[PDB]
Amino acid sequence: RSPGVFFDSDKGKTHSSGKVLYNARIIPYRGSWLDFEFDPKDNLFVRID
Amino acid sequence: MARVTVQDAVEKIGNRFDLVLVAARRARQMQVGGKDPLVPEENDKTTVIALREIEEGLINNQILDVRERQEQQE
Amino acid sequence: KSDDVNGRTKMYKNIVDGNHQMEPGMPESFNVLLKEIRSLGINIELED
Amino acid sequence: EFDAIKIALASPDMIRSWSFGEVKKPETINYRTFKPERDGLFCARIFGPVKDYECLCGKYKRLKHRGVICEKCGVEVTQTKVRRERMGHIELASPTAHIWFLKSLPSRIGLLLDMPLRDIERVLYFEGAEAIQALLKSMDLEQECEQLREELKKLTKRIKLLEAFVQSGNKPEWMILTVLPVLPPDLRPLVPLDGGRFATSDLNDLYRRVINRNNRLKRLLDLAAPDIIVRNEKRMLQEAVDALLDNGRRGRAITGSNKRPLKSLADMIKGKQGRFRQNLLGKRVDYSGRSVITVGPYLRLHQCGLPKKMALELFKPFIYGKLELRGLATTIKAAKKMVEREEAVVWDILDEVIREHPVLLNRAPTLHRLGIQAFEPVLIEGKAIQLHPLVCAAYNADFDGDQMAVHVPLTLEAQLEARALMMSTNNILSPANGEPIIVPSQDVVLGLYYMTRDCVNAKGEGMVLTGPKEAERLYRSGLASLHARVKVRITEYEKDANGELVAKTSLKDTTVGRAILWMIVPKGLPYSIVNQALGKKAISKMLNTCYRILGLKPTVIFADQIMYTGFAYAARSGASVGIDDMVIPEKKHEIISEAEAEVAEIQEQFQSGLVTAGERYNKVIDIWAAANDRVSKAMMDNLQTETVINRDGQEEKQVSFNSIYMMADSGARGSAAQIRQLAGMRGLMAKPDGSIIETPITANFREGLNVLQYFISTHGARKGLADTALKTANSGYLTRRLVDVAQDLVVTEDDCGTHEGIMMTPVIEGGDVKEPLRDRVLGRVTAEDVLKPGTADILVPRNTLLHEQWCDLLEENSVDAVKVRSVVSCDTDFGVCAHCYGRDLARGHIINKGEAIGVIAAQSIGEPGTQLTMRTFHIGGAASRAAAESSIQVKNKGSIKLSNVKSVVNSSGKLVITSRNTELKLIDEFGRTKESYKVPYGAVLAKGDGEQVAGGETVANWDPHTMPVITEVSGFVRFTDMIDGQTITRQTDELTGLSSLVVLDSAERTAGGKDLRPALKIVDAQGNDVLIPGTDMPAQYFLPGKAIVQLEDGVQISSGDTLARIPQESGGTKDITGGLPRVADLFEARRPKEPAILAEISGVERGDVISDGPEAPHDILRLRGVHAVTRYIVNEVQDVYRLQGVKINDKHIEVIVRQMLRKATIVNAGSSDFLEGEQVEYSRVKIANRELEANGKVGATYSRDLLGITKASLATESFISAASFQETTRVLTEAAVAGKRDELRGLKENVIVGRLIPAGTGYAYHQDRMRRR
RNA sequence: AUCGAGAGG
DNA sequence: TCTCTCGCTGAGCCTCTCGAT
DNA sequence: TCAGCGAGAGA
Ligand SMILES: O=c1ccn([C@@H]2O[C@H](COP(=O)(O)OP(=O)(O)OP(=O)(O)O)[C@@H](O)[C@H]2O)c(=O)[nH]1
Ligand SMILES: [Mg+2]
Ligand SMILES: [Zn+2]
Ligand SMILES: [Zn+2]
Repeated sequence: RSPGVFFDSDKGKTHSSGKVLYNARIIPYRGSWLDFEFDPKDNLFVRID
Repeated sequence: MARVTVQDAVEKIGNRFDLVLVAARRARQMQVGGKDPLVPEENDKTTVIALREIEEGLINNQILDVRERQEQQE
Repeated sequence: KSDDVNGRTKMYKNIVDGNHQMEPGMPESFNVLLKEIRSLGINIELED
Repeated sequence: EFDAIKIALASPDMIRSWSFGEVKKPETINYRTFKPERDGLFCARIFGPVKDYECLCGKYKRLKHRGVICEKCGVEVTQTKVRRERMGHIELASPTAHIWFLKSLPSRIGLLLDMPLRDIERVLYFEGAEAIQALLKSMDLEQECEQLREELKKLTKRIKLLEAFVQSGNKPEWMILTVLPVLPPDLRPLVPLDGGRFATSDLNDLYRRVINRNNRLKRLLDLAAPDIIVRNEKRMLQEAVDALLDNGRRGRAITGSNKRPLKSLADMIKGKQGRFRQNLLGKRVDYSGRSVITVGPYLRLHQCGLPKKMALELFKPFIYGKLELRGLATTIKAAKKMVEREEAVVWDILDEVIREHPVLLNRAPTLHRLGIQAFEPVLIEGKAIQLHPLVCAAYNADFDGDQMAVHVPLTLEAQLEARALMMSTNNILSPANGEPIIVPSQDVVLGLYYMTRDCVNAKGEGMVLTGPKEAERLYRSGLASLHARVKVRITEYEKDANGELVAKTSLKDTTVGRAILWMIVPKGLPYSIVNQALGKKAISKMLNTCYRILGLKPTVIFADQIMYTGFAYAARSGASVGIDDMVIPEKKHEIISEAEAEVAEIQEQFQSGLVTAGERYNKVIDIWAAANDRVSKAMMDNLQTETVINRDGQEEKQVSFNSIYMMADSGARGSAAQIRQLAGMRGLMAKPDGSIIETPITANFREGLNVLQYFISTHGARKGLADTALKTANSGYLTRRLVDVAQDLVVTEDDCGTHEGIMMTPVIEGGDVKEPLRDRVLGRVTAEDVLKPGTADILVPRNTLLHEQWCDLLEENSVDAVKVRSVVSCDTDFGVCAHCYGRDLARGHIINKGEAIGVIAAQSIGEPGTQLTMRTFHIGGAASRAAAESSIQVKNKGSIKLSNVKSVVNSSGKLVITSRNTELKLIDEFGRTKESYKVPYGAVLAKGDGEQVAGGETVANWDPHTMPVITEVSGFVRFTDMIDGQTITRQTDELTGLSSLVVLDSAERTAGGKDLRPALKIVDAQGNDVLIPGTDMPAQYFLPGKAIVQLEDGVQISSGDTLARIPQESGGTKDITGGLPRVADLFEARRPKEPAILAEISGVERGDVISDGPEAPHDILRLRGVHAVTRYIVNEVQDVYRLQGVKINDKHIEVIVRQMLRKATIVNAGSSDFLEGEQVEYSRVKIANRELEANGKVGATYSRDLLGITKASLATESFISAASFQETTRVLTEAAVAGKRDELRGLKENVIVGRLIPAGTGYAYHQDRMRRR
């Protein structure tokens, strides 16, 4: 997969509610990962590595 | 006949799993002991002579136990 | 046929001598399993 | 010399007693010299001498000096093998906690002490173990137990664990390690290498690190280091002890040279590569070989051909012994040399040796019992094993380079075992069902029906013959054709006379080929078995009839003769496949054009906003499936009928002799799908997940595909290969779980004496009886009241086994249903009795004593899944989607019948179904139930109940794409709980004729709108609530997600008028890989997550339904007994398995079901020692109750439990089986804590330790041992 | 004996 | 009393070749 | 990685 920003979804299988949980990932050629994802509570969450 | 199928051999005993009769005592006493086969050998290896004997009807658990008792006395 | 040290030799000698009789024992794999479990700190043994 | 295995915790004194050597200080391994360094991990004083009968110091090296200690080093002289036994210990300066007890389970230390796991975790890692040891020593078990009883869930768990400590005798302080044992040296070998350096195992370095840290703690504390520094490396020592045993549980697993985690002690037990599943449940055996397989069709059913080069190696000891016997050799070495030199005497001796020893042949996947069989060997010249053609279908063995493995039995009993139970002549019928396994296929059938098929105006037609011999002479001479219609005087024997054969001779109109075929059938069978074109089914039925009527030896002879004749006449047939053989019709393009017009109209409809996307998808897929079925039918008709020949100058039609049509009609190889794809449309392909509706591939394999069609087709190929290679694992896992859960039960008794049983009734699916009553109770003993439909007169007595003649007697009087006793409702202990199980399907009579039913049942259930998964790519990935039926038409005339129906009458007067589980049963005039149908919600019935219906009439009509909602009462509609943007969405189409409201899904709904539940409530014209007939509450319908409503508020609606339509999920490509997870869920008893409500207490009756929905097995059990849940599970599993077409008998599923439910919860203690609600084994409860009733006391009262196969197998009396199954750490630590005992009762318990299993021929020995005690 | 990579059934 | 994050368990069988530690 | 299950979290 090429370095850059990619927007994905869990297709509703993450939780029994079924709501789609969209997220974004910044993949570098060299470095550390970085993710923005949601929760069924509708809040941002940043994950590093 | 007897080399191919043992259905007639097990009909006399009535239990397929009761092959301990054929092997553990008859074939062993033929192979190791001095016991002589009853039916003619026909160049057959042992364990097929015994199966033929049970198929015709000379060997069964009661008969072997009785014979063992006979050699128990002296 | 495998994993027993004495059974292999005894059965080989018996087959050579024409006697088709086996005297099975306990496989070495059970012994090594027991030894390593005993090493782990859990007492396991055979009672009679 | 032993009878049980005792497992418990190890006290430090016991560990100190185990060690033969003093201590382990020095951390060293070797390389001071080639002799091992003193006191090292490989030492001499501690773990014994390294050289046999020779000491390391070298003072004495003679066995006459054995039993003496050494002087220079002090190492006693003993056989080097003792290095595999001795042990040693390491003394830790600070006590270290065992990770197994603190982690990997509900913490044992965390249940001894009330505070949670995090507190203990932070205490141990100094964020000390001595404090935990002091606390564990501080408590007194009896006082705290009495307290906990005084307050009285978690408390019950704590009190049961405390009582476990009290009874078992394990002091809690032994949980914290003070002395650490070491493995024997040869258990962790220092394997020599070609180069100078020596390879080192993972365990040695872990032990070395632990010794390093411990010795660092030893010297540092001696030097009175400051308290700040002394505490730091105690954590490091704890981490090192963690790494040594069960590494990786505490995080950041230690890595060696490369980036691979090290292998710890607990990794030598669990997992695929552990001692349980790599060296105890499966071994590598001597006296064996492996090679490729060829056909060799010159053999008999009990023979296999093997190379001389294999035999000369397999049978070496026998050759040595007989060479010594003949006097040719004087020692073993001379005979050995004679064997390498390969003289002629060696070949003669080998020919004499292998005369009657059978050999066992097995393929690589041993799916079921027939995967290994014993054959009589014949020496051949070559390098490949020759295997009988008829046996292959059992092995699933082809000749595309497939291989096989051969073993040789050694002892006398092994030879008899192979001859009587393993030989291929005995395995005529499969253990899974009554049908035989050795069925002629491929070329044999190809020859056979060609012999039996007739032609019009052949050469020699209209001739009278003496018998079959004249027919053979005429055919071989060339005076008559093989297909000529002639009259033959044939004689037939029948056994209708009592125990005798009587003959009858008659002139019969047959064909020549049938006359020749008549010459090989055995005496005592009717002619009509060969007076017809013999397909695969006819030949299989003929073999089954021969087995039923005559016996076994005639069946073997008949099978061999059939194979020979089929091969010979298939060869003489000269039938070939050609490009001109495949024919294409002219209706194909017409029906493709009309289907394209229909799908274009559907696309136009979707372009307008009247319909959604999923409904259009379903409609298109249904249209194309219908078109594919139509083209297949038209092409097959054209291939079948179109053959015209003239007789005496006048035209006539006949069944075609086309090669392709013969190949298809035969059933030898091929189906209708392959032929239709060769001469129609290739169809619709299916992706690995679902179906695709891209385009119709309107091109044959005769006329080539273009690029786009081939690119589309590649999807199905990828799907099939991926499905095979990635679902074989799921199938194998299911099979292993079934085997490990149902390994224990064996036949133990003849007749328990019970009376109850389950009621077998015929099953039909919409007009075609899949299983008639005959095979439902074929081989099952009757339970009660099997009397004929004549009052007070009994057709058959009680407790008798139903043979074929008995089944014919039942069919003649047309018995409806019969109650038969089954395995689940048996009163025997630790097993099943012979009568309740019934007839064993492999042998043909009642089951004997000592046959392992459970393994047979598990293999029978497990084989079809993996086999049909592997056979997925054969079809080519085409979608196995059948068009859903919109309506129902009765096949035969009869009275109508509605069962469990709640319905309303709309304006049209048609009965509108308003119940979820409405069923339609078709009943003849006499009263027998003929056909059964399932009526979905919303169907309308044209003819009212109670009116006779003629054949071909329409009963119901409904739309399967959408599931409507129907109005119970008439009134005005009022919208309720509808807010745009919160619970519903509103849009107005530009020009489509409709403006509709779509209900928002619960997933998409905002947080505020969850509290409000959308619903439609019917109201009166004045605004009041409508009154349902005989109901306290008004009418309101709860619209779920994805609902569509075209209605507006304040609109009067007629009774039985649809309001909202819910589109249905597609769920296409119904396949074995699509259905197996349902079987796994069923056998695991997973929760439906939307359970249906059942009335717990009658007052409504017990077991009734309150709100419709999926029924959980637990509720069905606890409300209706074991019989209802057995019926439910068996029916559901058979429903899943029936679509694929595989046949599995019900008794295997019944055995599995009985195996799941073994535990019980006691509601009243009674006079027994069991307390309150506890999960205990049912048999122990039964003996306890029987004993209490014997002693004049009060018994206990209990309720069943239902457990999944994984949970049931993991929770058994024996702990060795549970450990060897999976989750080794949990089971082992729980057994150590509880101090359990193993009696070695099951199969793996004896297999692991190497004894005679308590089944088959070992049952007698086990019974003798039991009787001695 | 491992690890990695292929290959066959 | 109960609906939700977080952790640990499992994931078919047999065979052949090479290199590199 | 997907798919389930049990103990622990608040709400
Ligand atoms: O991953 C696999 C692949 C193959 N096999 C074993 O090989 C068989 C499939 O591989 P084959 O090629 O030998 O059988 P086939 O007759 O169905 O294929 P064609 O000749 O039509 O091309 C399977 O039935 C199985 O016994 C496996 O057990 N696992
Ligand atoms: Mg093959
Ligand atoms: Zn010495
Ligand atoms: Zn019974």
